[PDB]
Amino acid sequence: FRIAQDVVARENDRRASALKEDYEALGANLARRGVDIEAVTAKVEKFFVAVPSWGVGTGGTRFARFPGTGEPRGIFDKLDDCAVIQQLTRATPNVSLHIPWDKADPKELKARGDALGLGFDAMNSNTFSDAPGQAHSYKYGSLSHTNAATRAQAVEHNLECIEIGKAIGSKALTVWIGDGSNFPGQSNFTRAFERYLSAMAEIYKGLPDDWKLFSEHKMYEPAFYSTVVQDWGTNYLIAQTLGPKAQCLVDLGHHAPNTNIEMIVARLIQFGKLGGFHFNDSKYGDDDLDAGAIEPYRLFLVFNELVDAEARGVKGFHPAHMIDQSHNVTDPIESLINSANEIRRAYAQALLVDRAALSGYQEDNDALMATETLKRAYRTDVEPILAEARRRTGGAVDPVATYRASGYRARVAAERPAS
Amino acid sequence: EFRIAQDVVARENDRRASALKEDYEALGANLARRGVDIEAVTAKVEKFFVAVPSWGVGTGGTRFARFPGTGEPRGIFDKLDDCAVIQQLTRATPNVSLHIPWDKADPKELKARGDALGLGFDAMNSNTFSDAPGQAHSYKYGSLSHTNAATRAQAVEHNLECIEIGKAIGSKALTVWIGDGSNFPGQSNFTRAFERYLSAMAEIYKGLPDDWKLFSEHKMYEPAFYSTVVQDWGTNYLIAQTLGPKAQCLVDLGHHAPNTNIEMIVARLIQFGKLGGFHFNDSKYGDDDLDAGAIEPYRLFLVFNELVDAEARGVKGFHPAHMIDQSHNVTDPIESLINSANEIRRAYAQALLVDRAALSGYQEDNDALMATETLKRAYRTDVEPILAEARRRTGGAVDPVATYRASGYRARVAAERPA
Amino acid sequence: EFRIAQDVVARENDRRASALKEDYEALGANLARRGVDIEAVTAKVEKFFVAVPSWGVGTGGTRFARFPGTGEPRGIFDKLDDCAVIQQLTRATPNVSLHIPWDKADPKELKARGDALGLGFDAMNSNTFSDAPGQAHSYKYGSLSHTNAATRAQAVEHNLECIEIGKAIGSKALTVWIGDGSNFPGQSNFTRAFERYLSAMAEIYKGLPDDWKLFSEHKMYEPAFYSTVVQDWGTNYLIAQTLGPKAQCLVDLGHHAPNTNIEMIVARLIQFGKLGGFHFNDSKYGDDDLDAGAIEPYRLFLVFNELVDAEARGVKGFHPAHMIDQSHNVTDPIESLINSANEIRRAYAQALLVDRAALSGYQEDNDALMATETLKRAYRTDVEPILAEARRRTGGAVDPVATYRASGYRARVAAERPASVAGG
Amino acid sequence: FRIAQDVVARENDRRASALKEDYEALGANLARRGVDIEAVTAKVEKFFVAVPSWGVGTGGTRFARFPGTGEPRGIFDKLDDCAVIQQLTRATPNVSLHIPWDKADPKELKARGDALGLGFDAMNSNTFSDAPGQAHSYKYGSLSHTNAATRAQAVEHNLECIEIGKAIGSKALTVWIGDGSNFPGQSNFTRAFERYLSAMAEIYKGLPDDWKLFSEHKMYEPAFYSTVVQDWGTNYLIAQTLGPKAQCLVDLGHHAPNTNIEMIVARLIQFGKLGGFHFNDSKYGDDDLDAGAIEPYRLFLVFNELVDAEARGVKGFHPAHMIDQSHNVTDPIESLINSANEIRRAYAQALLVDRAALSGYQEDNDALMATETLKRAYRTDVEPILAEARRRTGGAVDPVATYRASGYRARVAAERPASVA
Ligand SMILES: [Cu+2]
Ligand SMILES: [Cu+2]
Ligand SMILES: [Cu+2]
Ligand SMILES: [Cu+2]
Ligand SMILES: [Cu+2]
Ligand SMILES: [Cu+2]
Ligand SMILES: [Cu+2]
Ligand SMILES: [Cu+2]
Repeated sequence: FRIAQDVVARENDRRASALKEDYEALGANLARRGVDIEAVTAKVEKFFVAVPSWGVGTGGTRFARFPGTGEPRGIFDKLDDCAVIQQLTRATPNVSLHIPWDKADPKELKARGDALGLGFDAMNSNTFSDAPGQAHSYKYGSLSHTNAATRAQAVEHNLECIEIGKAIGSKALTVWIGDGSNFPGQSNFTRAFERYLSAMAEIYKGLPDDWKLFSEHKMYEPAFYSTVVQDWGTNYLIAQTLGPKAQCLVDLGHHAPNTNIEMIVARLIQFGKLGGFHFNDSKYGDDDLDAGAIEPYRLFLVFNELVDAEARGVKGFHPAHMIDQSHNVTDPIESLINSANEIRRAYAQALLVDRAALSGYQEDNDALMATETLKRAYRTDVEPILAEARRRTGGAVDPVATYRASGYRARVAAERPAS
Repeated sequence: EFRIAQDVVARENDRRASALKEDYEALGANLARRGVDIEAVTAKVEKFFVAVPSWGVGTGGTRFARFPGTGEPRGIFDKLDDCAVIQQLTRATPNVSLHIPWDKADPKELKARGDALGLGFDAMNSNTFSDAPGQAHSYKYGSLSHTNAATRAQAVEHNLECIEIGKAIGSKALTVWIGDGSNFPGQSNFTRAFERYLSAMAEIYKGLPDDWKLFSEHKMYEPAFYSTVVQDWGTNYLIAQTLGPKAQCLVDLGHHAPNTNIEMIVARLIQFGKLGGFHFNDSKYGDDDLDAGAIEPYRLFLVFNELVDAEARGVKGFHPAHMIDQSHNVTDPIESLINSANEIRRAYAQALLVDRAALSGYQEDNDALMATETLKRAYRTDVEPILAEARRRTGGAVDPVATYRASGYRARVAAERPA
Repeated sequence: EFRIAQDVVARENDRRASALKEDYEALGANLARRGVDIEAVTAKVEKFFVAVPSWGVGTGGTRFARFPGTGEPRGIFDKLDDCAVIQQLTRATPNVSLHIPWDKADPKELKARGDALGLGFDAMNSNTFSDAPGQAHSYKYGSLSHTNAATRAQAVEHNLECIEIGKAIGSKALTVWIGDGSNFPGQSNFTRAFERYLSAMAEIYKGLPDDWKLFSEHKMYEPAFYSTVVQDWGTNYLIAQTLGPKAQCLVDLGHHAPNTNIEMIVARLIQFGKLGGFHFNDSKYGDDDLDAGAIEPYRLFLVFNELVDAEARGVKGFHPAHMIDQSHNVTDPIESLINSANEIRRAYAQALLVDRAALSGYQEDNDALMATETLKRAYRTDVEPILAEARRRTGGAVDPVATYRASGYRARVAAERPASVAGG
Repeated sequence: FRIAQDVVARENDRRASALKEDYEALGANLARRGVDIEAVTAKVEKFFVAVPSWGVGTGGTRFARFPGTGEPRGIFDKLDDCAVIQQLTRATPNVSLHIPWDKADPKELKARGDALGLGFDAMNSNTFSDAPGQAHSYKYGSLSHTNAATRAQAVEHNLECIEIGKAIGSKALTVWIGDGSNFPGQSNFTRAFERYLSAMAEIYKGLPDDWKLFSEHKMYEPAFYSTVVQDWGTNYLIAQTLGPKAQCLVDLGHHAPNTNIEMIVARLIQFGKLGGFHFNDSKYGDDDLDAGAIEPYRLFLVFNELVDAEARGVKGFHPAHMIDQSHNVTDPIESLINSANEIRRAYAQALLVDRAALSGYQEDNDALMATETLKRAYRTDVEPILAEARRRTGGAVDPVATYRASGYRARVAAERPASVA
């Protein structure tokens, strides 16, 4: 146990009384609205989102990085830190690794995971930066690089990622690359894409029967003129070309200004190519901010699309949900804890939507009541539900408060040497 | 007189009275546990007012088309009768903003009708973005900044007339928003056009009463699609500072570039005593003029957070003029203004809930997480019970839109007005 | 029949010839030193055409106001007389794109007038983004994707009629742009609306002749302000791939989110054989519909770089249905369309000056600098002489707008057409 | 000379022939337009833009940095490289320094500068990162940080920048900071700005009589929610508040999407607060790409505003221009050479605008001809002018070609050690 059980216990008790009042008040209110709060809590307590191994360390920009105390020394420290997130929120049972950063004996990763009660989610390849000994630089691209040998080196790396995942329990490989151009003319848009498709078809051949290959679009950064996998359109073209095992990943902050992201999710779902969602928030570009911190309503509107799919009865729909954020000015663990919470919060509120009444207002083109029906769920403070979900599953009524009372950060700060 | 039968208001309130009591008392207990007297909040909420635009009472359209609904108001007097409903039910819109020449009519009567309907008059709005019957000089290439002196003078005189009308009805401010700008590079000399504008505004200011305010309103684009004289708050500040003490800036939420941090702009203007007021509405792409809070409710709360904080910091003489400037193209105008007016009170109430002492503490300790969390604990709070109670205690409706539909008002005026 | 007197054209041409010969020869010498035969370029520029929107010759406005000029066309016939001017002076707009119901008239008359004016007819444009007098079902909440069956059916019926009118006048394609969408979250169900849109389009598709094409057009917003059924090229692609071989995509320059790489979209649609055509104009903030190349000439160039590159290589069946789609709110519509068309030919001609072999080499060497410099060398070249000589050789004007003004055509029709009032 | 003279001469002779042709042909066409090409060329060869000392190294992103061969390390390697740019384009006689990156003995800086034929431009302070052994961290800000000792440290540092500047010939201090917040509520907009203004006031006091203090706005990055100096509005309020010696810097890529940047330049000039413009290009955000490589017409429209002012010599308008770019996929030197070229190209084209005619069209509201009057100058290929200007002033006809012919890059790669190769 990363966090002393007696600490969690003391902290949960101190708030039990206040929780009981708010929850029961919310229960009565929901009952008046025809909603059984227990059924909502039952679903919330089982909603999981993956945590990125690389999100537990302090992030930075190209201008600087301001690390905090007790920064994780390697993958094992990161897993230890992810264990804290899961223990307190019970919403992040799985960890998503990034190779080569997390490269290590699979036997040992698995054992650490099992020992911590953590599982492993989608693997993540890295051909957007050069590693030591690398025979070919990824400066001008990787999977779509004009140099065949360079593309072969990227393919092999993705295949290795799969092998590693096969040994630890992972069932998918996420592929995000920087490939693109910074100057008009530097790249032949069409040929660069074909090279990419060619390299991806090879990675696809290495997929086990029950694995999936996720391609992730991004409007820009690191490329500032054009990007091979720039949007969901090109993303869909990829998944449809590769095969049943290939699907699209939608990362919130990877879209052009004012883009209607919730629609893209719907479109993808409609054609069964929504492989998963990468949560975070933003205001300007791919800011990778804590989910819900900037536009909480948009987060709820993304989930509205997710829940409506289930309501419509879409078949074999098990999206892979992962958090992909950067924490440049907060305790990484704390931001992940509250981000995971916002996600559960948006999900919970989406469950509160009266689809029946909604279905009616849409039919009569009653735009105002349709929107109001959505707002009634969104405006509901579901915090009590989230808190109760944690209590029942061994988590903390107030995760961050409990995290701070345990003095965890100071503990690891004294154990881990800064570099 | 009452546009909506008082027996309907009473009935539709008694039908919801029980539930409201339950919700209000629960919220009251919850705030008490948070050191907040719910009565202090309600008291301030029922005191918050925002003016309604006479032109918003009718159905709006785009350059592509206009799809009017039944019972469209024939003129200013019909529009006042519908504004009376908005006010009667929400009790948050005691004043109406007139637009000239659209609502030009015997001021003496307007006043009479206003007092009869329990309405007052807010800022006057001038119109030099369109030509009027008989007008001698077209505003096609501008108005106040037009290159032709005779044209600028005509625009000036029109604004002075606007002040004359407004003085007769009890108005205390003139709002100037023009489309002046260019659609082609080189079409206008930026500096000279602005100098022409300043000179004209100076003349209008000259004829402004000493108990009146002159509000200039910036906008990035439309109808001008390359450049706009008063394109942003920076230029707007220059205008206000230049003109004088009685001149201030008006911030319209949808008149800003993509991803602009509007709350910041609001704070800056307050700091330099130039925040004259607001034009509330929501948007996702451009100046969509959608119902407030329909797209980004958190942003609305943040704008209000700055207003409430300005008071907490001891800023003096701060009395912003709040106005709704929206276009309702696919809903009953009256129902939209009702809920928009409501969303604005909602954002105000949640902002009043912020624990400034605590927030201040986390800002000083650079505890970004708890700082944002402190803001969220207010925003997540469902303040609908306070809004409904406020309305109930002041002659309004627990559920405005519900009461509006139950009254059959729309069908009524549809039978009284042409098709 | 000549809308603009031949003597005036001849007069205004002879007045600039001396200067043109100098500039043309100087450029040719330069191009020659660059291993380029100027005559080969002029020959292709002469053959490049872009359709003119019948509604483009009338003064446009915004939701705030409309300030009409003098001599506004009363209907399709006046509009055709105005387009004839554009074609006579620029020689780059031989075909007009009609819009129903606005241009609803006897197909026999339309054709006769076009023939007499030396104009052909391009893609038909349907209208379900506004209600017509005597229309049974409003399009307020949608048309092809509307929740009410009768309303969709009515929309379907209308598009089929446009195909009929088109077959009679010589058209070979139907362009579909609708405002269908929502202004509020919840108002629409993204999936069910789209499904309805697909079903309806599948019907219109059945009424397409064997040599006709159906073009769907995406737009991020306006008139819908929260979500649009056909919001981007992604959805558009799904539409075209679902409908069939005769269904392609139209890319309207200003119908994209801020900072979108539009030229890549072109390339993407080309790569998958779904680039129905391009709708030119320029913009800075949104769907501004400004004169092409007036704001970002280089982007226009880059878009053509993709068009020419695709053309350069094995042109599968590549024959995009290009059309200008602009709104002229502060200029004489004819002069804007005249210069917009010239601008389009400018980007095209410069795209033809690109050293493809050299570009290909730098691309494979990942020589980003030289790659973008190779492109700039073409773009920087001032091709006005080629454009000017092209018009002259084909009975066009060396200085289109100058000739237009010198002819007095505007004052003329202004004297022949009823006055218009400004929209308040 | 970083580049041998025989190489420059040889590469110019090889292109002299065709240049005479193009130049003469352009001189004729301009003559027919009432424009004397010599007047234009004389002004172009005098148009300079400061080069950033950090612009010669390979740039990177938060995801990666892929250095090329012969990477300059330290202000001395850097100055050696900047000299290449100056010798070949003759458009960048001065270099802008960044402290602590280029911190070195002033005497040695002045020495190397005079030897390479380079002067020094505005000083650039750095409080958007922590230096080794720094008492207070700038994680949560610097000049507007909530902690007093932190602001004091930031102020003191900037003053240090002024001192270093007074000893090498610099006459200005540019101040761009990352200060802002990433979460609503994290910072109090007004109090953060007040602390900033109060700190800038202290720096301002340390300015000599002939020195200028430039503030630089930026919409976002590294702050992803709010930035204290987010736009020119706040910037103007800063310059106005600090005094006569304080002006605003406009960095092309530091604006919200679709912003009309040329208008901002005009407004600032009309009010005497435009301290200078930092050149680069962008398509998405602050991409810091090569000037005019994405939107050359926009670059021209900005210069159209600068040239209009330069013609009527506006009071308080003596801009300090500098290139501020990041080269991630090209040879920094080649990219800087060409960016400086694009900057001049735009300048030259703006100088071709018939101001009288334009003015007339604006008065009559003839938008078509007005925009066409700008296009005529813009559509003019002025490469012949820029090339002759370089040739007359000791530069190279084709800068990048000459540079490549000199094998300079390979040369410095042999002298400088790479991290691993
Ligand atoms: Cu990301
Ligand atoms: Cu991601
Ligand atoms: Cu507005
Ligand atoms: Cu407004
Ligand atoms: Cu359009
Ligand atoms: Cu179009
Ligand atoms: Cu800069
Ligand atoms: Cu920058």
